[PDB]
Amino acid sequence: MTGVLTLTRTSVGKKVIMALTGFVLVGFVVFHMYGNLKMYQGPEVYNAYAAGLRELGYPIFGHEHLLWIARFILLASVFLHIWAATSLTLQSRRSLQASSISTVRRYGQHKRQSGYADYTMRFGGVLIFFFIIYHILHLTFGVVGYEPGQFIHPHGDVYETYNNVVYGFQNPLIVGFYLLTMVFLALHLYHGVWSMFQTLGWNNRTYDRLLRGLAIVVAAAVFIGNISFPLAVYFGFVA
Amino acid sequence: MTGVLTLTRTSVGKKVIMALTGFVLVGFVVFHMYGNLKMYQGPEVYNAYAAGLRELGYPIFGHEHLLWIARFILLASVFLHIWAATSLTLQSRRSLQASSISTVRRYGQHKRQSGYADYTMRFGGVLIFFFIIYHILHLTFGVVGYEPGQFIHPHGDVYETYNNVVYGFQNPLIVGFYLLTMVFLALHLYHGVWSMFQTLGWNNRTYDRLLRGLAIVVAAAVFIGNISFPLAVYFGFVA
Amino acid sequence: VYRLAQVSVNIIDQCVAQGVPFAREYGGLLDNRSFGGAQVARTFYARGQTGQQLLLGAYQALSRQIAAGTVKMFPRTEMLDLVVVDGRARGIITRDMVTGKITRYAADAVVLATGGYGNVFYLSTNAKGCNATAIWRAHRRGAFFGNPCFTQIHPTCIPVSGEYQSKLTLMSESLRNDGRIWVPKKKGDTRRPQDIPESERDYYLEERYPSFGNLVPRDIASRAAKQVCDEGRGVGPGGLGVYLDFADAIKRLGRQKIAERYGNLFDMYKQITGEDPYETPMRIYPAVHYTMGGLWVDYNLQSTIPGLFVIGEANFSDHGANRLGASALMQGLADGYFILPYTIANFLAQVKPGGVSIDRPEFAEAEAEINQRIQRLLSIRGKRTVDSFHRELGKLMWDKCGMARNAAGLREALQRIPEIRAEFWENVNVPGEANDLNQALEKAGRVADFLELAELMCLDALHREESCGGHFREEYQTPDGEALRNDEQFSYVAAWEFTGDLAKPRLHKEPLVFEYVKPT
Amino acid sequence: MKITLKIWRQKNRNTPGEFKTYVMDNVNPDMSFLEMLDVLNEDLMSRGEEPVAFDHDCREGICGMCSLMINGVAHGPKNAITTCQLHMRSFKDGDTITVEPWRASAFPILKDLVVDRSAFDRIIQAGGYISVSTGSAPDANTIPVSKVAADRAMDAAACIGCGACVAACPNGSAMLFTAAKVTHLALLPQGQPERYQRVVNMVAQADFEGFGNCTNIGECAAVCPKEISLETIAQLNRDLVMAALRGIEPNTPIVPA
Amino acid sequence: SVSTGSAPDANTIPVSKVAADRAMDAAACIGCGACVAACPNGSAMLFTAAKVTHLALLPQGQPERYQRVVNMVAQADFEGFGNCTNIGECAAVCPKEISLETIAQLNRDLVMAALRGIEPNTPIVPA
Ligand SMILES: Cc1cc2nc3c(=O)[nH]c(=O)nc-3n(C[C@H](O)[C@H](O)[C@H](O)COP(=O)(O)OP(=O)(O)OC[C@H]3O[C@@H](n4cnc5c(N)ncnc54)[C@H](O)[C@@H]3O)c2cc1C
Ligand code: HEM
Ligand code: HEM
Ligand code: HEM
Ligand code: HEM
Ligand SMILES: CCCCCCCCCCCCO[C@@H]1O[C@H](CO)[C@@H](O[C@H]2O[C@H](CO)[C@@H](O)[C@H](O)[C@H]2O)[C@H](O)[C@H]1O
Ligand code: SF4
Ligand code: SF4
Ligand code: F3S
Ligand code: F3S
Ligand code: FES
Repeated sequence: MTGVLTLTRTSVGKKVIMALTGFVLVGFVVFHMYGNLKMYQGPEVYNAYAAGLRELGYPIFGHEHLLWIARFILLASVFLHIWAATSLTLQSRRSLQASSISTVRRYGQHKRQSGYADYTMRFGGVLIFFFIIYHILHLTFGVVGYEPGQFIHPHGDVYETYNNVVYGFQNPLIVGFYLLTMVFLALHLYHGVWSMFQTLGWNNRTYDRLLRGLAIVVAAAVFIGNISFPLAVYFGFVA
Repeated sequence: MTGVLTLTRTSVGKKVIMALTGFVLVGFVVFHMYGNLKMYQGPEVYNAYAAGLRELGYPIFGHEHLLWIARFILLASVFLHIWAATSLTLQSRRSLQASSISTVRRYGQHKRQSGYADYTMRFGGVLIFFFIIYHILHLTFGVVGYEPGQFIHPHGDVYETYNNVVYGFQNPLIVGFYLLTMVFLALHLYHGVWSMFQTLGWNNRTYDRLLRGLAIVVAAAVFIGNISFPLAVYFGFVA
Repeated sequence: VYRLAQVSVNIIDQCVAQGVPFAREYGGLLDNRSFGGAQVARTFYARGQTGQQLLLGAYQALSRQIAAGTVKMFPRTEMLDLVVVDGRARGIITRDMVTGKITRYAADAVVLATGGYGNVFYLSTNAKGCNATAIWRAHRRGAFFGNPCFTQIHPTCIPVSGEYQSKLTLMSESLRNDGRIWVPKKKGDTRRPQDIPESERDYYLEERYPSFGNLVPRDIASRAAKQVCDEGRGVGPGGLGVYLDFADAIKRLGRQKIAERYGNLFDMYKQITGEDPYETPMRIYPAVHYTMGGLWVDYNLQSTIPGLFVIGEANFSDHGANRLGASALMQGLADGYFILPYTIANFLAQVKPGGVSIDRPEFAEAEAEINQRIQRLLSIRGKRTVDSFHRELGKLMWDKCGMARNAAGLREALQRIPEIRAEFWENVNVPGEANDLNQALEKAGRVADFLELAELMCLDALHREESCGGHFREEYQTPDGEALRNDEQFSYVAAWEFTGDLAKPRLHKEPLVFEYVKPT
Repeated sequence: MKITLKIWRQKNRNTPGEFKTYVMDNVNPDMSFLEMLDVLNEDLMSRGEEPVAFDHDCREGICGMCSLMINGVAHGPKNAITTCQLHMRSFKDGDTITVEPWRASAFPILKDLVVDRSAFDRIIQAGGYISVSTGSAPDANTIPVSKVAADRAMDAAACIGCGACVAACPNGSAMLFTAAKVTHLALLPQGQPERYQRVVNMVAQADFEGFGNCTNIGECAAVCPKEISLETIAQLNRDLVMAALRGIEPNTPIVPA
Repeated sequence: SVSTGSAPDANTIPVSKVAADRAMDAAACIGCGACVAACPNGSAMLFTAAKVTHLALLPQGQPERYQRVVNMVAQADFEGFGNCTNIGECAAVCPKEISLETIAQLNRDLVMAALRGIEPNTPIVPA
């Protein structure tokens, strides 16, 4: 009747929406890690990349046009992801609340043969939401975790993202929080890359191991790339 | 049960692999001819194009990243082409040795009524392999067919490919070898452009003549451009 | 029989159309196989679970009807009595086994599909919950029992592992094709079965009945196995069972083909027994599988009591004295689909709807009787358990009224039965309360019904002075060992009428006349 | 073989339950777990205590009546078997064995180890069938079915409805059962005309019955007695996506009587 | 793979006239082997393609087409025949004028059979 909106009605439709959003978010995360890998080249290359992010197709497209479209798409995707994850978690909690030996335990001696994704995915998602809020409030705006007169706002057409990065990862608490979030995000990707393919139905006997290996390698690469930066900045390798 | 790897077991799968690889290689050859057509505009335009080939996505992507990806794809495709072509040629040769009247010929006489692709494709392929192994070593590296102090390696972000081209096609033997290779490649394309479409199964009553005409025009354009380059370089039209 | 054979084709078509995954050939059409001795390949099968697929299709149809609201389903409840009003079966009295509530239901017609009564013996291939309460109550109310002594056995079954198990897994009959049934010559041997030399093995069924070719009928082989096990030459942990060796078959044939033909059976045996059949010999012991007897019905599938229809395994139906393989499911589906609707529509059209509610005195009397019986059973609180009485009754029935029946043994069993019934009614112990999930009460009721029914079935076995089908009498056998019929005197169906005395049931004879297939 | 057991005991649906410890000295290694429980119940009856109640009909792993969580893994430590098929030769002398029923909101507890599984019946009633009538069937060999499709449908259809997938899944979801039924009915031509509706209805019924969502953990297929693989879930997901593309609206839920 | 006596009614499955005509065109192969001798590679591609096209254009051949072609193709590779260069002598020499499109059809089927993970069976060893 309504059409696509029918996915809102059932749990499997919510999972499909979550899988599409996870596709988009995984693509964005991989692209962001690849872009942030350029900070090893030097301040000039990193600043040029940051400036050119705002000038995609400058002769054709206007200033900060594609970037704003990407920002809006990411915001909508993350909002849908949060809503679907909260709804499914509440549904599962209600499904397990009635028959449990205790308010904190369901079975007396349950042993899971498979993974513990139910815990890792949820806790990593909550931590990722909090870290995304802190990161947006920390590096893009520069109004937290910064000594006064250290964060340089983008003036005109020049950018000082290299200086902001080098002055950001100085507090040990900040780098520890970043490392913990990166570990949780690594686990989240390691599960979700295969989970989204399974949810959409693009899985068979032949491609299961291939998809699992792709998830493993993507998660490992993302984790290594994301944890290289804070340690390098804190230890003075990048200055 | 492996999946796509089943294509390696049968001859038809090898032909399909060859068709895909030939599609990629034909695209690359057409793009390369179109790019090399710029040398008529002058040394500045040719040098700018050569420099910009490396800086494909410089504002976003890294230096030589896309070029290296294309190089790897081309190398893998050409290796698969060589392997499959050699295997198919050996298998077809083994199918005639048992009953041929002589080691040189099958029948006393045999009036072919449809074409001579069996000789043309194989001989042109081996000549193209030798020409590629010489070309990469001649123009990209400049360590053969060059007087000392003539080839200028790319130093920094400046390229002298126009000078290397104008100093390369000077030996009459080199230009004759290039012309013979281009003739053989013209025949190779004239057959293979339609052959790959037939192999992949995209053919019927309606599209056969259109595919033949497309193959004819593609081969003619490639041949014309790739023989106009070295002849004009040698005759002094481009200096 | 002709009606069943005629409607079998529609049975198969309806089963196929419902989505039953029957075995298919490579071209897309159905596949058929022979049923281990039949001269034609007329059997449609799933891989190993044809009955499961057929029941799943029927249950899917029933669920579709339930969703439409036409059919109301009551799981976890059992019928305890039948209410007859003005000579017509007009209701039932049931007990909800979860809460213990007693409910009265009234309807224009009552249909019984409660299955066979093969669980009267303690050891059988039937399910744990199979019983004969409903059919016995119907017979007590006035229904006639047709040939209760006709029971079918199965040759290959897993023997028991002690005095605690009452379920015997049904092996396929595809085994024993190599013969090789043997028992060690020494009564007690501690050596491994494969360590016994071939010359030291008392290979019975080979030196005895040699003309058949070690492929004797299941009746003779099962009787010989029971005789060997009763003599004290058993091989199982409890002294019950016989050895079926496959070493000679493995050596003669190729292991790959034997595996491809017996893999599921070998895996299930290794899961249950714990021994690989490839190396160690199998242990088998025949057990009772089917009951051809049941309530007598006419051409309209209607019992003696008007308004009461008996279908499925609960009636005598048309299986005679021996049920052919892959026929019980066909008969049940025929009765359910293409037979019962017509007769029930005719009967309902001959009468008018309604007129009877659950406030009638008959319903109250039946409910009071059920409540008093339950209270008495719960208040006996003796010493012996229900399982002990059931095991004693089953052992007595299997020893006397089993595969080999003689006048002296049947008379001894008939004398013994009332003492066992009195001991059960005086010294049984069931715990719990009536209004709870008490399985012991249900088991006690089923045991009481079995005790009542065993006397009648033994009386019927004694009355029939001939050997035919499953019912075998030692005094009327051919010298070869087969069964000898007496068509001049016993060519009829014996229906037993409950006269109120469990030892004096009236006998009615329904003559059988054959016009197309002559006896031979 | 001396065995100590910790059995969950509950008087009724609303009465709270607790674990009870029973030690038995002589246990035959070759006898099954259910026979061991029967022996324990007989001993309790002889002593005078209330026997332990559990579900058991076939003792062959076909009916699906058995439902027991042993040592935290459904249907005992061994896989691809049911509770009735588990024997005592798979355990060790002196081991402690924990017995308890399924735990789910949709599976109310009625006794010590007996649970209600009518939610599966209600799920089946919500379109999980083929709406054909009696007597209207065409000839059996009318519609050809490929052997591969028939084999896959038979593999998916061999579900005993034990409910172990619900009790093993950390979310307590019935995704494996619904996926198996949908895959069985959608791989045959006879189920083609109404598959896209059917799955949606079934899925909605699950969401109405109180089952959780699916996180693709995979614990369900690890303890499934009949080895229903995870491709059924992928098939169900594909069918649901295709139905949503077609604008299929779920019907009203099946309200229990 | 249809056994004798299990056939349904003739008019049960309708077949379009165009499909029937194409199947008849592909099926009219006398098995002379002229395509093998005329082909410079000495390949039996036209014969296999004609058989596959004839058996794949009818509904009765649908349930087992994707396996069938692979098996047939494998058997050809096992028998010693060459590969197909798409030259075209087979059609120009074939007595019954079987078009080259059958080969394309075969190719398509094989590609599809490659996508679904179909593996060829054991080759047919001559007695
Ligand atoms: C291991 C085994 C293998 C078999 N193989 C074959 C074979 O290959 N071919 C063949 O033809 N036959 C075979 N049979 C026999 C066949 O299964 C039965 O004979 C037949 O299915 C019985 O039909 P039914 O309708 O009575 O079903 P049943 O299941 O026997 O009917 C019993 C039903 O009635 C209910 N019920 C019973 N008592 C009560 C009560 N008091 N109150 C309420 N409900 C009650 C039960 O809950 C159940 O739903 C086999 C049997 C077994 C045990
Ligand atoms: C761990 C290493 C990371 C580094 C070094 C890093 C670095 C940066 C920097 C410097 C900015 C500000 C750019 C600017 O102001 O011009 C930024 C913005 C951003 N980062 Fe990150 N980031 C990291 C991880 C992540 C991750 C894991 C995510 C995704 C969850 C993410 C999402 C974003 C977003 C959404 C923005 C805002 C983009 C915009 O406003 O255009 N970052 N990042
Ligand atoms: C860095 C950004 C994120 C990415 C790339 C990401 C990616 C994914 C992917 C690919 C999946 C698998 C979806 C599927 O099974 O089909 C997933 C599942 C999930 N994500 Fe995220 N996620 C991100 C952030 C979050 C956030 C912010 C939350 C919530 C706070 C969250 C909570 C979850 C939950 C709960 C699930 C699983 C729910 C279920 O399976 O039922 N994630 N994620
Ligand atoms: C300039 C690069 C090349 C291009 C663009 C190219 C393109 C093609 C194409 C499109 C085909 C038709 C494939 C089909 O029938 O499906 C083909 C066939 C063939 N090529 Fe190449 N090719 C190239 C280089 C080579 C090389 C280096 C060799 C071997 C030394 C070679 C040997 C062959 C052979 C033997 C065939 C025919 C195989 C058969 O028909 O069974 N080619 N080529
Ligand atoms: C016929 C006239 C041709 C001319 C004048 C020509 C000229 C050149 C030049 C100047 C380069 C160096 C590009 C650079 O350094 O950025 C080059 C590279 C190359 N040419 Fe050619 N070429 C010709 C034909 C061909 C043909 C027919 C092929 C393949 C069939 C080919 C394959 C290549 C490849 C693979 C490279 C390496 C590109 C790279 O490393 O990025 N060329 N050619
Ligand atoms: C990388 C560029 C340089 C390439 C260098 C090597 C070129 C030559 C490679 C070896 C040539 C022979 O290649 C080999 O051919 C045989 C048969 O001919 C193929 O063999 C396979 O296909 C044939 C027919 O298609 C089947 O009959 C056979 O059973 C199967 O194994 C092998 O899969 C391939 O490895
Ligand atoms: S899917 Fe497996 S675990 Fe779930 S009910 Fe069916 S048989 Fe049991
Ligand atoms: S030439 Fe034509 S008719 Fe002869 S075998 Fe080949 S395909 Fe058949
Ligand atoms: S455990 Fe749950 S996540 Fe899926 S595989 Fe089973 S329904
Ligand atoms: S001409 Fe020869 S190469 Fe193949 S397509 Fe025909 S048999
Ligand atoms: S008794 Fe049937 S599965 Fe256990």
